[PDB]
Amino acid sequence: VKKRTKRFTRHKCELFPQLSSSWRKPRGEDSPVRRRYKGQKAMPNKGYGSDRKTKYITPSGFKNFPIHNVQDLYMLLMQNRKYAGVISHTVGAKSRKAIVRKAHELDVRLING
Amino acid sequence: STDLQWLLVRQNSKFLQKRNGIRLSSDPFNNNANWTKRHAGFLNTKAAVVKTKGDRILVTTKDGKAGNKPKSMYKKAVMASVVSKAVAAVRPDLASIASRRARKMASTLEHMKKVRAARK
Amino acid sequence: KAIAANKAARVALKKAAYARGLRYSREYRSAEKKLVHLRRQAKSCGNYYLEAKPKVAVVTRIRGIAKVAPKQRKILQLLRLRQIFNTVFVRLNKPMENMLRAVEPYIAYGYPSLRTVRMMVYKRGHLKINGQRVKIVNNQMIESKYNNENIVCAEDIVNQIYTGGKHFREVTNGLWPFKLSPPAGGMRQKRRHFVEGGDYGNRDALINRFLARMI
Amino acid sequence: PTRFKKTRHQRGSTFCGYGRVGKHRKHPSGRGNAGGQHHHRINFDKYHPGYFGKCGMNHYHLKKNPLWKPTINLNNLAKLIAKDEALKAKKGETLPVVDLLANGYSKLLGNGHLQTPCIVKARWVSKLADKKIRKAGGAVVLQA
Amino acid sequence: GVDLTGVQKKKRVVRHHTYSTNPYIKLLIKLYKFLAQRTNSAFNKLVHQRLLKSRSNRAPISLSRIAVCMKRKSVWLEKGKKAPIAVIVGDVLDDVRMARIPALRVCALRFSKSARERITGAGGECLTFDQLAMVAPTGKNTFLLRGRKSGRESVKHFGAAGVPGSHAKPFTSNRGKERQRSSARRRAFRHK
Amino acid sequence: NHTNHNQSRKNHRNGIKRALPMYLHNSKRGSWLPALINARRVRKNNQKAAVKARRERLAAHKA
Amino acid sequence: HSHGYKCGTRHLFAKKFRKHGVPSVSTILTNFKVGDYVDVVADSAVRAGMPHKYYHGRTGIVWNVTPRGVGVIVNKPVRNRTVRKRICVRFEHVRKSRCQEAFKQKQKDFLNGGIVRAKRVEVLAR
Amino acid sequence: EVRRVLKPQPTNGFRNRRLRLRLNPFQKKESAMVKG
RNA sequence: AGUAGCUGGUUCACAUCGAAGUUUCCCUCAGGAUAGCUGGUGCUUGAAAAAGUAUUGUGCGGUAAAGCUUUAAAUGUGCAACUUGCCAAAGCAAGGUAUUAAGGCACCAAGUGGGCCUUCUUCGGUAAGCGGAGCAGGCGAUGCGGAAUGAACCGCUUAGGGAUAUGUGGCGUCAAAACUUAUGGGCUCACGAACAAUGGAUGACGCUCAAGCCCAAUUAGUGCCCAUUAUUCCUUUGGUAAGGGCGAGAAAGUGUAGCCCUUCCGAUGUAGAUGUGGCGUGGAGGUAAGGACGAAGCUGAUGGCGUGAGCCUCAGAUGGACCAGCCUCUAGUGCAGAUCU
RNA sequence: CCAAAACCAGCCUCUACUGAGCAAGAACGAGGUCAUGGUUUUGGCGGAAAUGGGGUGCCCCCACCCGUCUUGAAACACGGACCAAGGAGUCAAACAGACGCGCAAGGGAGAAGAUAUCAGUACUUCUCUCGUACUGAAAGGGAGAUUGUGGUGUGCACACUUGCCCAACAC
Ligand SMILES: [Mg+2]
Ligand SMILES: [Mg+2]
Ligand SMILES: [Mg+2]
Ligand SMILES: [Mg+2]
Ligand SMILES: [Mg+2]
Ligand SMILES: [Mg+2]
Ligand SMILES: [Mg+2]
Ligand SMILES: [Mg+2]
Ligand SMILES: [Mg+2]
Ligand SMILES: [Mg+2]
Ligand SMILES: [Mg+2]
Ligand SMILES: [Mg+2]
Ligand SMILES: [Mg+2]
Ligand SMILES: [Mg+2]
Ligand SMILES: [Mg+2]
Ligand SMILES: [Mg+2]
Ligand SMILES: [Mg+2]
Ligand SMILES: [Mg+2]
Ligand SMILES: [Mg+2]
Ligand SMILES: [Mg+2]
Ligand SMILES: [Mg+2]
Ligand SMILES: [Mg+2]
Ligand SMILES: [Mg+2]
Repeated sequence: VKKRTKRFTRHKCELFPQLSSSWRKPRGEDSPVRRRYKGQKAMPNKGYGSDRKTKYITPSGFKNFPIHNVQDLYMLLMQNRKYAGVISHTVGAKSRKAIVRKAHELDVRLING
Repeated sequence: STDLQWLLVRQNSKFLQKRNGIRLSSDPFNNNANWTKRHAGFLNTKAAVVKTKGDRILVTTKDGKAGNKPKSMYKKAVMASVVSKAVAAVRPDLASIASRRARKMASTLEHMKKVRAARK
Repeated sequence: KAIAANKAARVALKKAAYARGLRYSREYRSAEKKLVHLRRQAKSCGNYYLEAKPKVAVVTRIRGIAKVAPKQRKILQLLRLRQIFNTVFVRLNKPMENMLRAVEPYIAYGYPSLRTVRMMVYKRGHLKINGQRVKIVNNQMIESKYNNENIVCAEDIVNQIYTGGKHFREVTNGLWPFKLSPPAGGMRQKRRHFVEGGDYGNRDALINRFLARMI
Repeated sequence: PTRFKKTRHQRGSTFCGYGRVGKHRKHPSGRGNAGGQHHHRINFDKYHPGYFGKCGMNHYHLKKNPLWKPTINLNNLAKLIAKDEALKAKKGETLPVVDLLANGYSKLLGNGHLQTPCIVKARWVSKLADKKIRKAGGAVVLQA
Repeated sequence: GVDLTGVQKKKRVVRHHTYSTNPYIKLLIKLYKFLAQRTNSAFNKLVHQRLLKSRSNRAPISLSRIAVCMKRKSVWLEKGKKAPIAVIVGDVLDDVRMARIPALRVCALRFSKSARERITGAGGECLTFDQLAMVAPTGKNTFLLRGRKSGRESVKHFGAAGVPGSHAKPFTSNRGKERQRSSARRRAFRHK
Repeated sequence: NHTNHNQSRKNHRNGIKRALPMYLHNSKRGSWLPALINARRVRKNNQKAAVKARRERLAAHKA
Repeated sequence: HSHGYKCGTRHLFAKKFRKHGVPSVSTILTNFKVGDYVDVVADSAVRAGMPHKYYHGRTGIVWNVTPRGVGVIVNKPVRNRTVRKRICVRFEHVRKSRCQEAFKQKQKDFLNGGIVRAKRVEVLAR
Repeated sequence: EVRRVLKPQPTNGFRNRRLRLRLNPFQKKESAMVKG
């Protein structure tokens, strides 16, 4: 159960198409956001850190671990209830056939099988 | 010594798999792929592993006696606390995990026979 | 061996805490019956009784930490009144009565009742331990803090911070200053003196009411 | 390494540590040591007190080779004597001999407590070195 | 909502981990971190913290200065008491000014090739912190020492020279450049 | 402009450091000299008897 | 705009009313061993060796006695530090302290409320 | 050689009954006194 | 590519701390240097030389008041807790056998060196939202809650949240609360509710046995509402904080996906300083791996992860051939703003 | 998965004196609560359901355009139409402190050479350079104590029940 589910967006990203939504800390004395007036956007801080034993845990309940080939699956053989292999985006559909019928045989989870 | 070696390979090695900030070992001889000195058996003077070998559980072992002769430094032995009885024969502390891997190696072997047979 | 010697001690300590607080209960019931006889003697004698002066005030910081002057700001630190509704027991030396007089607009205080002392020490009581602020929970906790054959019970503490103690400093200093909640039902005016119809300053025995809503 | 500069840390913090006010200019004072006698006067006088002035006789065309008189103390003659050769050196017996020009030293200052005798062989000697060296039963022999 | 005035000023700056890249310091900190925690000994707590210091703050010691400080220590020892081990958390350097030294038993991170040979020429052992832990797991008659750092030429520069009390050394490539007439100079001495 | 505002605040940040203890920089030097010179004659004699005392303690300790 | 050595001493170095005149014999026969506490209360009748002004009324230990003068170490708050000053002073300007006279008395000696039976008792009303 | 040298729930204490009875063992002997 | 003490700009995140507008000096006054303030690094050891506070003892003072230029406050302020001279001489001298709180020291270095307001005290000025000082506090650099509104007033100062309770301020509507409470007192008929000209301001309405004023109150001669505050709970982060421990895990560990657990205290912040097994870019030494079963790139109600910079996955009914990871090296490395090109 | 109830714990709320009053103390009883902990129970939902995210709208509420110099910016102060690419603490050198590494009373090379195989790596002579000694304008001179800390004061650790004191400061 996350502290904040919203992104901490950059101030006024919505007005300027070029600005990425990605966070930049506001600066300028007069910044409404760094002066942290109440009606303004929030800034990220240590206090929004997620609970630390639920951290990094995907709703499946697994921590994702990158996988590239069939050998990686054995890195997850003994901790298959803790880690879930997420096959890399660029492995071929060829190789993924091999990772997948083997990630099945081993009882290891895969996020994108 | 291993205290020194581990402090050498610890920040990087072929086996460390620091992916997504998670750190698992690609090490053949580690039992739970946790990048830890207790487990980094490729590094340890003594080591034990309980990998499968075609339906059979396999329990590769590495007493230190071989020393540094990689061709014969590791000694396999095919074969449920009995496998742990073998692994503790070389590494006593590894045994509690070596048992639990040795089980999970069995449920995997049972699980895949169910899966390999179902793939028909 | 030690495992059971921990029992011989934990059993011996409540045997002591029983023995202690049996004395303190008697030392209260007796001390006050004796203090009733005299004021009652005197009324028969057509005669007044000058009650012994308070030897302990339960000072309570009552204004917040903003805009406070360097002299008041130091006296509050030496009282260990560093937050708002912090509380400490300070005994009423002339030198203290002159510290309290220097920061009264920042504090409410008076002369705690034995009950007020119990509630703070039992409910809000926290020992300093290895610099840790440690909630009182065991008499074991107290004897370890206070390596003092005198101070073992939580009843030892309440007597010290009420009777005025010979260890009133040894005791009250080993307590973290009390972190009271704001008085339920509110204050009156943290700006006026109590006799002005406000809040700050000495309010004598009445502090027990004010401080009761807080504890 | 560019990675490590705090140039790289303060990428994003607009004034790179130079301040919003009091802006990072160019030469807010002069180039180099300008105003050493003016607006940086408090600075040289505090730190480089002797910096301004003239102090002594000139030596036109100084030649340092003629002036070359490097020194080794009695207390340091073990640096030259072989530890093996130096092993037994009674004052009344045979002594290691130590040419100092060979070893690059010219004068022989008579510092600490020499106690192992040696026949030091050097261009110059201190008043106290030849004395100490004799009292140890050794002997400087003058060379050039 | 708290007075904090004067709290931050009381914060201390201490090293809690070595900056040394050297693997052996880290096996050596691995030991005495352990040994300092698992023993009640104050010696392990000193060897452990000094071991965490800068090589600046781990100044080297002359073997000359060990032989002095050691015999000066050991000379009083009641007969049949063997002399303390001479531990230093730093290098031990040979001293030409003391040709003959006592059979010392020095223990240090590092020894000069000269110190190590003179140390063994006297028959003394030149042991490391490894077997220091194995012989004196506690600082039992160890004699922990430090090398000097006041005579270090960096500190000769501390302060100003121009300030009257001071005898700081001015920074100068040119020794004759900031030379000055006796008249113009700062007063040498000055009471604090 | 010459306001002394924020100065005692800025001064009490690192406190008014209290003055050095009398046992430290207790140099004489500019002390009335004739006393100062006789003091050297005594202190130098304290040194010869301090050293002479330690020479005694060692010879005493060879027993 | 004009701070010479005795700026603003119109009252400070004034003799008290009907207490004018140079220091007496009780002054002159006071003696100062070093490390004695003293009060640098400047006396105007004596002008040689007069303390600056800051040092008026300050206490400090003697660190030095010359034939007519008493060196005194007197702390001065300069800024964030108390610099420890060494004023030189003619002995008239130094009144020996009693600042420790209580404490010396101590190691010299180291060597509630009840019924009030009072009967007079006027009413307090206006 | 090295092993040898090695060194070898209630909040409110005033109103909670068991907590107070623990801090102040005599309290129940005192509460019995309270009846009447 | 003249120079510019001037103007403008100076690109990732997070965490840790965090100012100054004053001193001396300068052809100095829009700038330096200097010291202070601040950071970092330590060092040193742990009621060391602790204290913006009293008490007690001992000095200092000449302002208000007084007085007719003199007595004298309060607030203050200091302080304390054998050998070798002198003497006439061996005796003197000198050196020797209350509360609270970790103390001191060093190094390097920044920003700053336009301040402003207010409190009280003043000085100058006819007066000022005026010039000048002293004191302290503030704003600057800081919100939040309140005064309708307000840089500095009031309260309170600030990690992400919940309960509780408050502070200043309120409780007729706006507006949470007296569904217009009192089983309180007076006063009031026309206005009334801290710091001459666009029509229009107790904030608005409206209120008048008040919804005004003074006073007191709290269910009544038998209270309630609202804070970034307090307390408590959960979580985070920091601690160069305190301990314990060493079905899957149990690493001797600064720092990671932190070796694990426990407890405690802290958390704002401009300039600035620092940290970061912090992010990210082009390249290199390595390692490991991927790709025509589709690399990079690009698109994206593709979700997922991370406080965040960001990463990852999904999908392209995109592309067409290169390339991510990890440790080390490197830099022409991160952009809404320069009347930028 | 949504619910609801229970239990336990926690937590919270809701006599005495006095001359009818208080400055006054508990008790019994009951309630509340999981955005408190542990104990399930019971039902509801189950090509879909369910929780989460995302999107769009609304509702109530909060909310002054940013950057900027400035005591003070929402300012009737400056810059600001959009987007893409680019764009600004760099390189050298001389010092310094700090930190890492190497050796250490020495350290280091440079130019160059010689070799083996590739502007690299390996190798080395001779020197030079910084340092171990300072001072004086200069001629010049040039530092141990009474087999060893020059003394003394304060001083880790260890030792022994005070010693030695490392460093370090001071004298
Ligand atoms: Mg109120
Ligand atoms: Mg006020
Ligand atoms: Mg900043
Ligand atoms: Mg800077
Ligand atoms: Mg500048
Ligand atoms: Mg300026
Ligand atoms: Mg010249
Ligand atoms: Mg030296
Ligand atoms: Mg100015
Ligand atoms: Mg006067
Ligand atoms: Mg600018
Ligand atoms: Mg802060
Ligand atoms: Mg300007
Ligand atoms: Mg007058
Ligand atoms: Mg008057
Ligand atoms: Mg408001
Ligand atoms: Mg309403
Ligand atoms: Mg912060
Ligand atoms: Mg490039
Ligand atoms: Mg879109
Ligand atoms: Mg660029
Ligand atoms: Mg302006
Ligand atoms: Mg030198």
